[PDB]
Amino acid sequence: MRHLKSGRKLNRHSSHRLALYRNQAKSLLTHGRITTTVPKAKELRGFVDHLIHLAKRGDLHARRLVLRDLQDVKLVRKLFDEIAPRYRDRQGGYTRVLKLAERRRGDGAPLALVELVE
Amino acid sequence: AKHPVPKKKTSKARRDARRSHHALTPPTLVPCPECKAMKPPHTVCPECGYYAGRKVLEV
Amino acid sequence: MNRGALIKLVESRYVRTDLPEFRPGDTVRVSYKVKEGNRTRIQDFEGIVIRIRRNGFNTTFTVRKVSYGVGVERIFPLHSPLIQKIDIVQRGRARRAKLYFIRNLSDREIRRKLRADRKRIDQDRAAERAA
Amino acid sequence: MIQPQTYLEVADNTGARKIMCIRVLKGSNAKYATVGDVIVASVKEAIPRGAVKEGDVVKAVVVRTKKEIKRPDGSAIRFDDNAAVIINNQLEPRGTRVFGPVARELREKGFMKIVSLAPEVL
Amino acid sequence: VDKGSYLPRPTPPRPI
Amino acid sequence: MKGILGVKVGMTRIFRDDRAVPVTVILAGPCPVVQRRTPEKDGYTAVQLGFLPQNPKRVNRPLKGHFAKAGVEPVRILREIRDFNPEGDTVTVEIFKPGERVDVTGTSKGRGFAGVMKRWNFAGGPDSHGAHKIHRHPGSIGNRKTPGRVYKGKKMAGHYGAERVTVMNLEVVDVIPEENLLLVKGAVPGPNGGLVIVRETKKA
RNA sequence: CGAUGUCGGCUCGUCGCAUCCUGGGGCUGAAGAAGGUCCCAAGGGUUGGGCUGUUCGCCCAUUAAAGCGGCACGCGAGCUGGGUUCAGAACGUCGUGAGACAGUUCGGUCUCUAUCCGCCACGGGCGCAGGAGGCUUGAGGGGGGCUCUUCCUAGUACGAGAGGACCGGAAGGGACGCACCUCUGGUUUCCCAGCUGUCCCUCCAGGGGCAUAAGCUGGGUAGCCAUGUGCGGAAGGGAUAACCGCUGAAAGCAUCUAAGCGGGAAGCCCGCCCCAAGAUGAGGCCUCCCACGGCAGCCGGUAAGGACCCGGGAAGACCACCCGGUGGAUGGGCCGGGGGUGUAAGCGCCGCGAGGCGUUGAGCCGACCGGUCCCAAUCGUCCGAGGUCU
RNA sequence: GAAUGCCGGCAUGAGUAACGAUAAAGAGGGUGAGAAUCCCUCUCGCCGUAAGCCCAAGGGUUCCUACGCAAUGGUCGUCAG
RNA sequence: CGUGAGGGAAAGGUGAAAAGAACCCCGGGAGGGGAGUGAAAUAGAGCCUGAAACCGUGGGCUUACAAGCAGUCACGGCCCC
Ligand SMILES: [Mg+2]
Ligand SMILES: [Mg+2]
Ligand SMILES: [Mg+2]
Ligand SMILES: [Mg+2]
Ligand SMILES: [Mg+2]
Ligand SMILES: [Mg+2]
Ligand SMILES: [Mg+2]
Ligand SMILES: [Mg+2]
Ligand SMILES: [Mg+2]
Ligand SMILES: [Mg+2]
Ligand SMILES: [Mg+2]
Ligand SMILES: [Mg+2]
Ligand SMILES: [Mg+2]
Ligand SMILES: [Mg+2]
Ligand SMILES: [Mg+2]
Ligand SMILES: [Mg+2]
Ligand SMILES: [Mg+2]
Ligand SMILES: [Mg+2]
Ligand SMILES: [Mg+2]
Ligand SMILES: [Mg+2]
Ligand SMILES: [Mg+2]
Ligand SMILES: [Mg+2]
Ligand SMILES: [Mg+2]
Ligand SMILES: [Mg+2]
Ligand SMILES: [Mg+2]
Ligand SMILES: [Mg+2]
Ligand SMILES: [Mg+2]
Ligand SMILES: [Mg+2]
Ligand SMILES: [Mg+2]
Ligand SMILES: [Mg+2]
Ligand SMILES: [Mg+2]
Ligand SMILES: [Mg+2]
Ligand SMILES: [Mg+2]
Ligand SMILES: [Mg+2]
Ligand SMILES: [Mg+2]
Ligand SMILES: [Mg+2]
Ligand SMILES: [Mg+2]
Ligand SMILES: [Mg+2]
Ligand SMILES: [Mg+2]
Ligand SMILES: [Mg+2]
Ligand SMILES: [Mg+2]
Ligand SMILES: [Mg+2]
Ligand SMILES: [Mg+2]
Ligand SMILES: [Mg+2]
Ligand SMILES: [Mg+2]
Ligand SMILES: [Mg+2]
Ligand SMILES: [Mg+2]
Ligand SMILES: [Mg+2]
Ligand SMILES: [Mg+2]
Ligand SMILES: [Mg+2]
Ligand SMILES: [Mg+2]
Ligand SMILES: [Mg+2]
Ligand SMILES: [Mg+2]
Ligand SMILES: [Mg+2]
Ligand SMILES: [Mg+2]
Ligand SMILES: [Mg+2]
Ligand SMILES: [Mg+2]
Ligand SMILES: [Mg+2]
Ligand SMILES: [Mg+2]
Ligand SMILES: [Mg+2]
Ligand SMILES: [Mg+2]
Ligand SMILES: [Mg+2]
Ligand SMILES: [Mg+2]
Ligand SMILES: [Mg+2]
Ligand SMILES: [Mg+2]
Ligand SMILES: [Mg+2]
Ligand SMILES: [Mg+2]
Ligand SMILES: [Mg+2]
Ligand SMILES: [Mg+2]
Ligand SMILES: [Mg+2]
Ligand SMILES: [Mg+2]
Ligand SMILES: [Mg+2]
Ligand SMILES: [Mg+2]
Ligand SMILES: [Mg+2]
Ligand SMILES: [Mg+2]
Ligand SMILES: [Mg+2]
Ligand SMILES: [Mg+2]
Ligand SMILES: [Mg+2]
Ligand SMILES: [Mg+2]
Ligand SMILES: [Mg+2]
Ligand SMILES: [Mg+2]
Ligand SMILES: [Mg+2]
Ligand SMILES: [Mg+2]
Ligand SMILES: [Mg+2]
Ligand SMILES: [Mg+2]
Ligand SMILES: [Mg+2]
Ligand SMILES: [Mg+2]
Ligand SMILES: [Mg+2]
Ligand SMILES: [Mg+2]
Ligand SMILES: [Mg+2]
Ligand SMILES: [Mg+2]
Ligand SMILES: [Mg+2]
Ligand SMILES: [Mg+2]
Ligand SMILES: [Mg+2]
Ligand SMILES: [Mg+2]
Ligand SMILES: [Mg+2]
Ligand SMILES: [Mg+2]
Ligand SMILES: [Mg+2]
Ligand SMILES: [Mg+2]
Ligand SMILES: [Mg+2]
Ligand SMILES: [Mg+2]
Ligand SMILES: [Mg+2]
Ligand SMILES: [Mg+2]
Ligand SMILES: [Mg+2]
Ligand SMILES: [Mg+2]
Ligand SMILES: [Mg+2]
Ligand SMILES: [Mg+2]
Ligand SMILES: [Mg+2]
Ligand SMILES: [Mg+2]
Ligand SMILES: [Mg+2]
Ligand SMILES: [Mg+2]
Ligand SMILES: [Mg+2]
Ligand SMILES: [Mg+2]
Ligand SMILES: [Mg+2]
Ligand SMILES: [Mg+2]
Ligand SMILES: [Mg+2]
Ligand SMILES: [Mg+2]
Ligand SMILES: [Mg+2]
Ligand SMILES: [Mg+2]
Ligand SMILES: [Mg+2]
Ligand SMILES: [Mg+2]
Ligand SMILES: [Mg+2]
Ligand SMILES: [Mg+2]
Ligand SMILES: [Mg+2]
Ligand SMILES: [Mg+2]
Ligand SMILES: [Mg+2]
Ligand SMILES: [Mg+2]
Ligand SMILES: [Mg+2]
Ligand SMILES: [Mg+2]
Ligand SMILES: [Mg+2]
Ligand SMILES: [Mg+2]
Ligand SMILES: [Mg+2]
Ligand SMILES: [Mg+2]
Ligand SMILES: [Mg+2]
Ligand SMILES: [Mg+2]
Ligand SMILES: [Mg+2]
Ligand SMILES: [Mg+2]
Ligand SMILES: [Mg+2]
Ligand SMILES: [Mg+2]
Ligand SMILES: [Mg+2]
Ligand SMILES: [Mg+2]
Ligand SMILES: [Mg+2]
Ligand SMILES: [Mg+2]
Ligand SMILES: [Mg+2]
Ligand SMILES: [Mg+2]
Ligand SMILES: [Mg+2]
Ligand SMILES: [Mg+2]
Ligand SMILES: [Mg+2]
Ligand SMILES: [Mg+2]
Ligand SMILES: [Mg+2]
Ligand SMILES: [Mg+2]
Ligand SMILES: [Mg+2]
Ligand SMILES: [Mg+2]
Ligand SMILES: [Mg+2]
Ligand SMILES: [Mg+2]
Ligand SMILES: [Mg+2]
Ligand SMILES: [Mg+2]
Ligand SMILES: [Mg+2]
Ligand SMILES: [Mg+2]
Ligand SMILES: [Mg+2]
Ligand SMILES: [Mg+2]
Ligand SMILES: [Mg+2]
Ligand SMILES: [Mg+2]
Ligand SMILES: [Mg+2]
Ligand SMILES: [Mg+2]
Ligand SMILES: [Mg+2]
Ligand SMILES: [Mg+2]
Ligand SMILES: [Mg+2]
Ligand SMILES: [Mg+2]
Ligand SMILES: [Mg+2]
Ligand SMILES: [Mg+2]
Ligand SMILES: [Mg+2]
Ligand SMILES: [Mg+2]
Ligand SMILES: [Mg+2]
Ligand SMILES: [Mg+2]
Ligand SMILES: [Mg+2]
Ligand SMILES: [Mg+2]
Ligand SMILES: [Mg+2]
Ligand SMILES: [Mg+2]
Ligand SMILES: [Mg+2]
Ligand SMILES: [Mg+2]
Ligand SMILES: [Mg+2]
Ligand SMILES: [Mg+2]
Ligand SMILES: [Mg+2]
Ligand SMILES: [Mg+2]
Ligand SMILES: [Mg+2]
Ligand SMILES: [Mg+2]
Ligand SMILES: [Mg+2]
Ligand SMILES: [Mg+2]
Ligand SMILES: [Mg+2]
Ligand SMILES: [Mg+2]
Ligand SMILES: [Mg+2]
Ligand SMILES: [Mg+2]
Ligand SMILES: [Mg+2]
Ligand SMILES: [Mg+2]
Ligand SMILES: [Mg+2]
Ligand SMILES: [Mg+2]
Ligand SMILES: [Mg+2]
Ligand SMILES: [Mg+2]
Ligand SMILES: [Mg+2]
Ligand SMILES: [Mg+2]
Ligand SMILES: [Mg+2]
Ligand SMILES: [Mg+2]
Ligand SMILES: [Mg+2]
Ligand SMILES: [Mg+2]
Ligand SMILES: [Mg+2]
Ligand SMILES: [Mg+2]
Ligand SMILES: [Zn+2]
Repeated sequence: MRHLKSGRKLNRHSSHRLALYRNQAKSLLTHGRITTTVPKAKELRGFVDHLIHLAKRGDLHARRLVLRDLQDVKLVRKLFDEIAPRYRDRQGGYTRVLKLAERRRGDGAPLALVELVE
Repeated sequence: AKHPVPKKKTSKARRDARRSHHALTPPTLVPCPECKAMKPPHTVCPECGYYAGRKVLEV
Repeated sequence: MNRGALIKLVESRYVRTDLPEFRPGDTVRVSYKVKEGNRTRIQDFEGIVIRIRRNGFNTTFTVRKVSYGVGVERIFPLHSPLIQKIDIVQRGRARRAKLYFIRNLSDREIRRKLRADRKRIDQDRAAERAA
Repeated sequence: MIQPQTYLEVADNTGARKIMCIRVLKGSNAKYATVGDVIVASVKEAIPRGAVKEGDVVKAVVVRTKKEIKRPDGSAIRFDDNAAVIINNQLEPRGTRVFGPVARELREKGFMKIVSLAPEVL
Repeated sequence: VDKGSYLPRPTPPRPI
Repeated sequence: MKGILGVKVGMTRIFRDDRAVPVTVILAGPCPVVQRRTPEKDGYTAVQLGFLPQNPKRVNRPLKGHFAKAGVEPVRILREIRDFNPEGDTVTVEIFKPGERVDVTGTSKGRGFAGVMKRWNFAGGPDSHGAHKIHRHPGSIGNRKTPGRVYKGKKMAGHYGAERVTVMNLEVVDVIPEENLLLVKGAVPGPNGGLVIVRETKKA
C-alpha cells in the first residue's frame, strides 16, 4: 500500500534520490532547459520551484538555504540576480514540463523537457 | 523446492492460444495542427517543434 | 465541501478556552472531576507535563509525578469537560518537545535538567497585574 | 498486560517481594490481566519469615500496571511498575498494609479493602 | 509412531 | 425502512455524560427521490435516491432524460434504498433521531493483493529455528492423493478490501440538520470522502 | 524397488460421530443443588505451561470442556529435521578376528524458475437479435453459528441442616469475526533538532558529502496499523429429532396412530451479512438514439454513446475500477490553516573562554484540511444503430 | 517406431528465469545513418594496507596509431583486450 | 579435449562455360528490386537434387453451454471438381 503517500522513489535510496534532484536542479538553473525522463521531470518542478521561490525572498537566510542544495556560490548568485527577478510577480509555477514525442532507443524511455518559464 | 518441470510438450494449438493476447496496438497518433504531420497526442511536435500553438523547440 | 471545516464544526461545541497555556517541562496541577462512592469529587494531580500531542480539539497532554515511591503518568484530553481548572505551579525550561528521558532520571538529575523558565515566570508575573 | 511469566512487584506486607504470573483467572483463555484482575502466581522472592515464602502458589489482584489503562472519560493512567496484592479466596488481602497507589478500577471490582488500605488511589 | 524408515535420507540431485 | 446516501467525512470524539464518544461524522442530506420502484411496475418496493449535484456539462443524454422525467436537477450518484417509500420528494437527516440504531454500508479501504497473514490472519512461519523462506507463507493447502485437489473457498493470497461492507447497529449520537450531519458512534467502512448508505437497523 | 521420502513438530484445514462442552430429552437407588445411565444432536467450541525427539503419557495452573477417530498413521515440488538409514568416534555387549547390535552415546549436504488439473485473485473475447447510459430482481452460492460469571426473582420452592433451584429478567466478561484510526500505542529512509570523526565550500561564521542499503541519537504528521475503538453471533417466523401429549379404533377395556390434531433442540429451512443473470433458463425497470447512403449478407458516413490520449486517485502487480481534462481545482507550484520540531541565520549585549541572554515559540517544515488558473491535463483521432422470421 | 539406442536437424517450456556483487548516478556539449552505453565538460557517488604504484610467475602482441562493426561483448555501440 | 601418456571430430557437388550479374534504384551496410548472362538463376555463389520434423503468409470449411486415446459409423449443412 502507498495510500496518500507523496513522492516518487525513482529506484534510488535516500541519499541518491536527493543528489539526483540537486544535480538536476543545478542543471536546470544552469541551462534554463534540460531533457530527462518524464517522471524525473515531474519531480523536478517542485524541487526547483522552492529554490526559485526562496531566491525571490532574497534575504541571506534564503541564500544559505538554497546553497545547501545548490552549493555553487556563482550559480546561486545567478539564481538570485537573473532568475528570481523575472518571477517577482509570478506566483509559483516557475517551471514547466512538456513531453517529447520520441522515446530513447536503448531503453525506450519516454522523454520530456523541463524548463524555467518566461 | 523440487524442480517443477512441464509434464507434456505444449501443443501448437495451446501455445498459440496463449498468444491470443499478444498483438500490439498501433501507436495512437493525432495530426499536428501546425504542420499536419502525424504525431502522439500530448507531445511537442517533432516535425516542427510546435506545441499549444507556439514554437517550443528547434527541430 | 470542506471535510476539515465540518469536523471543526462538530467540535466547536466542546472546545474550551478557559485553561492556561503550558509547555512540556512546566509543572502543573490538574483538578479533575472523578467518580467514587457514591459521589463525584475533585482530585488534584500535580506534575511535570512530559508531553503535549496536538490535534486541535483532540490534543492531549501527559503529566508525570512520583506518588508514594512509584512513578505515575496521567494522560488528559486538553478539552476534557472533567478538568475543573489547571494551575501552573512552576515553569520549567525544556529543550525538547517530549520529555520521556525524565522517566530514568533521578530527582537530582531532573531538577538540574529542567531549570526554572525564568523568562516565562517573569512573563507570568507581568500579567497578573490587573485593573 | 500481565501474562504468564510476567514478574510483578507485590505491594503489600505479606513478605512476598516478587511474583511470577502463572495464569490469568479470567475465563477459559484470557491472554492478559490488567488492573482488578486476579492472577495465580508463584512466589519467586520473599523476605524471611513472612506469611508467604518462595515457592508458594498464591493469588493476587493486579493493582497497577506499566501498560496504561484507558477510562471511559477519555483519559488514561500509567504506573512505573506492575504490582499486585496477594489475596485469599474471598478477594481479601492476606497482608495488612498496601504500599504505593492503586488504580481506582479496583473499587468498581470489589477490592474495597485494598482500595482503602492504599495510601493513594489514582 | 516410529517404524522402519524405507528410504535413505535423500540428497539433492547430482548434476546431469 | 428508511435510508439515506452520504459521504464519510471523518472521526472525532464528543463528550457525552462525562464520556468520550468515538464518532464518525457523515454528511447525509439532502437526497432527492428520482424514481420510485413499485410492485406493479417494477416487482418490488424501493426508492431510487440521488445525491451530490453534478455539472450538467458532465451528464450525458440518456442520463438527463432520466433526471428530467423526475424534475430533478442532475446529481452525481443514484442509489436505491429498499422497502422505503418516503412521503416527500426529498430525504434528509431528519429521518434519524439521536438514540436510534443504524447500519452503515461503505466500500472498504482497498489493500490490493494481500498476503495470507493480512487477509486471513494466518499464523505464517517461524522467524528462526530453521524457517526457510516461508515466514509469511500459508503452510499446507491440502491432504495427499485423497482428495487430490483444493477445496473451493480455501483461504489464499489475493485482493482484499475495496468491497461492500456493512457495519451494523450503530448508535446515532447526534444529528445536525442545518449542516446535514449525522454523527454515528464507532467506525464506518472506507476512506474519508467515500460514499456510504445509512439505513435503519435490522437488529432488535 | 528405470524411487509411492519414511517418526514427531509447525502451518493450514476438512470430514465422521461411537459427543468432551454447549442445546433437547427418558430412567434414576432423581427432595434440592450435584451426579449417574441411556436417547436425540456434528452448529459452534474444545486453553496455557514443566518433562521428553517423541506420538502417547504423567504433572502444574486454569476451563463450559480441556472428545476420539479419518483424510498416503492428511499435509517435506509448504517449512522443520529433534527421532530414524550411510560414511567419523566411543561405551556396554557379542565375536580369535575383520566386524556386529527389533542397545546406548556425540557429530553428520532436505533441489531458486509450476506445463496440465485444482485453488485464490484479476482481466481480455464473444454472447445475451437494434444500438446505448443508468438503476436493479435474486435463481443459486458463500460467510456467520461458541460460551461463562454475577445480580434480581429468592436465601423463596425443596431440605432436620449444610446446602439450594426450575421459569422469568438484568448486568459484565473470555476467545473469535468484520470494519476502523477519534483516543491509546506502534512505525513513520530525510519532516525537525542535537552529536562525533573526516574531507570539502570560503579563512571566520554558516553549511554539504561520507560514516547503511538513515553515520549516530532524541523526536515525529498523513498512511499503513494492534496492544486501541465500534459492531457481530441473535431476535423472530417455519418445519422437525429424541421425547411428551389430545382425540381414537382395530381389540366393548387400553393405546400419541391405524384417520386426524398438538408440543418439542445450540441442530434443519427462512431471517442477518457478502457474491451472484455466462441464471446461455443470459431476468426486470427508467432514460437516450433511429426509421442514413452504395450493393437475418456485404461496403461506407454518422446517431445516442464509447474508446484512444492526457492529469490523477486511501483503486491498483499489468489489466481493471473511480475521478478530472481549460464549459477545468486533476496533479505540481504558490498561499492560508493543521501538524512536527522546539526558540534559525544575522545582529546586539554579558563572559578571558566553552557558553549564556534578547530579537523569537523563532526558523525550518512530506503526505493532512482548504484557496488560488502561476505550471501542466494543448490539439485531436478512431470506433459506434439503420433493428431476422412466425 | 521403440534398445534412458547412435548422429544430425528442429520443436516445448517462453517472450518465461536470467543479463554475474545494492560503489550510483544526472545534465550539457561533440561525433555519427544510428547514441542511456563512444569523446569532452561540470555535478554526484565508490576504493584509497586499495579497487593506487612497482617487481616475479604465468600469458604471448593483448602495446601505439589509422581505417572498421558481420561476429565476439550477457543490452547498445560510432567503442573495445 | 587432457599436466601427460592419451582421446579425437565435423566439413564433398553453381554452370557446358564464370558468361560469377556493368549500370540504375532503396539502404550506413547486409539485403533486395530492375537491367544483364545462361537451355535453365526458387542453377546467384548461405549455389545439383532438395524429403521430413519445424516456422509462416493467403484461401475453403469449422468453432465461444462444451466433457475429449481425438477416431469411427450415420445423417444433414457449406465449399470444390
Ligand atoms: Mg511496502
Ligand atoms: Mg495524493
Ligand atoms: Mg507515490
Ligand atoms: Mg523524497
Ligand atoms: Mg529497476
Ligand atoms: Mg539507478
Ligand atoms: Mg533508502
Ligand atoms: Mg549516496
Ligand atoms: Mg549514506
Ligand atoms: Mg510543497
Ligand atoms: Mg506534454
Ligand atoms: Mg509517448
Ligand atoms: Mg541505443
Ligand atoms: Mg523441497
Ligand atoms: Mg517449486
Ligand atoms: Mg531452498
Ligand atoms: Mg526449478
Ligand atoms: Mg511433470
Ligand atoms: Mg510446436
Ligand atoms: Mg499455427
Ligand atoms: Mg496454453
Ligand atoms: Mg481532519
Ligand atoms: Mg485523593
Ligand atoms: Mg526453596
Ligand atoms: Mg538425483
Ligand atoms: Mg421480476
Ligand atoms: Mg457504496
Ligand atoms: Mg490499496
Ligand atoms: Mg502471509
Ligand atoms: Mg484480515
Ligand atoms: Mg493480525
Ligand atoms: Mg504464529
Ligand atoms: Mg509471527
Ligand atoms: Mg519456533
Ligand atoms: Mg535448513
Ligand atoms: Mg529467512
Ligand atoms: Mg506425503
Ligand atoms: Mg479426487
Ligand atoms: Mg478490487
Ligand atoms: Mg449529544
Ligand atoms: Mg479515511
Ligand atoms: Mg519400491
Ligand atoms: Mg518412472
Ligand atoms: Mg524417479
Ligand atoms: Mg510422488
Ligand atoms: Mg482432524
Ligand atoms: Mg448419536
Ligand atoms: Mg445436557
Ligand atoms: Mg436436579
Ligand atoms: Mg439428595
Ligand atoms: Mg439425564
Ligand atoms: Mg458439533
Ligand atoms: Mg461441520
Ligand atoms: Mg469436532
Ligand atoms: Mg526451564
Ligand atoms: Mg514441551
Ligand atoms: Mg510430550
Ligand atoms: Mg511416554
Ligand atoms: Mg458443567
Ligand atoms: Mg494439554
Ligand atoms: Mg503421514
Ligand atoms: Mg492401516
Ligand atoms: Mg491426524
Ligand atoms: Mg508428513
Ligand atoms: Mg524437504
Ligand atoms: Mg514431516
Ligand atoms: Mg507433498
Ligand atoms: Mg514432492
Ligand atoms: Mg507439494
Ligand atoms: Mg509431490
Ligand atoms: Mg510453508
Ligand atoms: Mg539427525
Ligand atoms: Mg540427540
Ligand atoms: Mg530415544
Ligand atoms: Mg551410500
Ligand atoms: Mg555416522
Ligand atoms: Mg552413526
Ligand atoms: Mg563412549
Ligand atoms: Mg567392551
Ligand atoms: Mg549382543
Ligand atoms: Mg570372545
Ligand atoms: Mg573379547
Ligand atoms: Mg550387516
Ligand atoms: Mg554410550
Ligand atoms: Mg558441530
Ligand atoms: Mg546420532
Ligand atoms: Mg534448507
Ligand atoms: Mg500455468
Ligand atoms: Mg492434467
Ligand atoms: Mg468478462
Ligand atoms: Mg471485457
Ligand atoms: Mg438464495
Ligand atoms: Mg451455476
Ligand atoms: Mg436471596
Ligand atoms: Mg455476551
Ligand atoms: Mg490522526
Ligand atoms: Mg495514532
Ligand atoms: Mg491518537
Ligand atoms: Mg501516537
Ligand atoms: Mg533533510
Ligand atoms: Mg561534517
Ligand atoms: Mg567553521
Ligand atoms: Mg567524498
Ligand atoms: Mg569514501
Ligand atoms: Mg552501523
Ligand atoms: Mg555508502
Ligand atoms: Mg543526513
Ligand atoms: Mg550517538
Ligand atoms: Mg516514539
Ligand atoms: Mg528515529
Ligand atoms: Mg504518523
Ligand atoms: Mg486487539
Ligand atoms: Mg462483545
Ligand atoms: Mg431459532
Ligand atoms: Mg413447531
Ligand atoms: Mg396418559
Ligand atoms: Mg386417550
Ligand atoms: Mg384386549
Ligand atoms: Mg396418522
Ligand atoms: Mg408431532
Ligand atoms: Mg404438550
Ligand atoms: Mg446461540
Ligand atoms: Mg448486489
Ligand atoms: Mg444479463
Ligand atoms: Mg445484477
Ligand atoms: Mg443449468
Ligand atoms: Mg439484461
Ligand atoms: Mg488512465
Ligand atoms: Mg496509475
Ligand atoms: Mg472521461
Ligand atoms: Mg479534449
Ligand atoms: Mg489542482
Ligand atoms: Mg493545489
Ligand atoms: Mg501547506
Ligand atoms: Mg501551524
Ligand atoms: Mg504548532
Ligand atoms: Mg535564543
Ligand atoms: Mg538567533
Ligand atoms: Mg566581548
Ligand atoms: Mg505552514
Ligand atoms: Mg477561480
Ligand atoms: Mg490534432
Ligand atoms: Mg518394435
Ligand atoms: Mg528420455
Ligand atoms: Mg533422452
Ligand atoms: Mg537416442
Ligand atoms: Mg530412432
Ligand atoms: Mg544419441
Ligand atoms: Mg538428439
Ligand atoms: Mg524454443
Ligand atoms: Mg511478459
Ligand atoms: Mg512459466
Ligand atoms: Mg515471472
Ligand atoms: Mg520462469
Ligand atoms: Mg546466470
Ligand atoms: Mg526479471
Ligand atoms: Mg553487471
Ligand atoms: Mg547488476
Ligand atoms: Mg548489501
Ligand atoms: Mg550524454
Ligand atoms: Mg546530447
Ligand atoms: Mg550509445
Ligand atoms: Mg547507437
Ligand atoms: Mg554503466
Ligand atoms: Mg568519455
Ligand atoms: Mg570503506
Ligand atoms: Mg590511509
Ligand atoms: Mg592464454
Ligand atoms: Mg591478435
Ligand atoms: Mg607500450
Ligand atoms: Mg594491437
Ligand atoms: Mg589498445
Ligand atoms: Mg577509431
Ligand atoms: Mg560488432
Ligand atoms: Mg552491432
Ligand atoms: Mg549491427
Ligand atoms: Mg569486413
Ligand atoms: Mg556478441
Ligand atoms: Mg551486441
Ligand atoms: Mg558475458
Ligand atoms: Mg562510424
Ligand atoms: Mg574489448
Ligand atoms: Mg586430466
Ligand atoms: Mg592442450
Ligand atoms: Mg581417452
Ligand atoms: Mg563422430
Ligand atoms: Mg560443377
Ligand atoms: Mg565444375
Ligand atoms: Mg549441359
Ligand atoms: Mg547508399
Ligand atoms: Mg549489393
Ligand atoms: Mg529491394
Ligand atoms: Mg540485385
Ligand atoms: Mg536470355
Ligand atoms: Mg531443352
Ligand atoms: Mg526447381
Ligand atoms: Mg537447378
Ligand atoms: Mg542449404
Ligand atoms: Mg549436375
Ligand atoms: Mg538447391
Ligand atoms: Mg533450399
Ligand atoms: Mg517443406
Ligand atoms: Mg490460416
Ligand atoms: Mg446449461
Ligand atoms: Mg454453440
Ligand atoms: Mg462421433
Ligand atoms: Mg441415422
Ligand atoms: Zn508540426
